[PDB]
Amino acid sequence: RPMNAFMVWAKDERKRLAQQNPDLHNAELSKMLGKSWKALTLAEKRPFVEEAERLRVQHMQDHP
Amino acid sequence: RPMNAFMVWAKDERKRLAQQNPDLHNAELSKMLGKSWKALTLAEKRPFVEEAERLRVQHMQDHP
Ligand SMILES: [Zn+2]
Ligand SMILES: [Zn+2]
Ligand SMILES: [Zn+2]
Ligand SMILES: [Zn+2]
Ligand SMILES: [Zn+2]
Ligand SMILES: [Zn+2]
Repeated sequence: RPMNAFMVWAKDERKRLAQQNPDLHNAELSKMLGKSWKALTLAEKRPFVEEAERLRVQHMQDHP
Repeated sequence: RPMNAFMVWAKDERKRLAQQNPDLHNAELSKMLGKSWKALTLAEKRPFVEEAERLRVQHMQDHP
């Protein structure tokens, strides 16, 4: 049940937005994140994509 | 074309939210405002309601 590329990338983007806008609702936070991720190119998402692949390998190996 | 009670009340509530959350989109800003206003009771909206009535009078008198 590891995080996918988006979750991996969002984890940091979320804190930066939430630890700055106490009034910014979570639902909207998720919506902004959803769209910013979409606007990104593969070249910009690549590292988050590789990290999700790394995490998936460890899970499938049962976390040695 | 004077502001109604909501606009009158929002004018201040908007600046306080926008001059604090550069990342908070306008569409969402309007949505939050729309709902907070709704949650308010007449007793809390009264002064903004009176101001809108004052403004309407001046307009109907053609702004003397
Ligand atoms: Zn909201
Ligand atoms: Zn790869
Ligand atoms: Zn696992
Ligand atoms: Zn938005
Ligand atoms: Zn009155
Ligand atoms: Zn007028």
